[PDB]
Amino acid sequence: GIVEQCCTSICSLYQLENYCN
Amino acid sequence: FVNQHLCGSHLVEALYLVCGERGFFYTPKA
Repeated sequence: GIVEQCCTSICSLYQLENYCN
Repeated sequence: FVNQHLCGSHLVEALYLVCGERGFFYTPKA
């Protein structure tokens, strides 16, 4: 999930946008 | 502000700034 991709590991704009509506 | 470890309120803040008027969904348990 998002915590695994952005918190535990380094985040990226590509991944963050996957969570926008 | 996006390319680092973002947790808790710090992650929520990033989603807020990036998504803008589109909004977003935050799911810690996924």
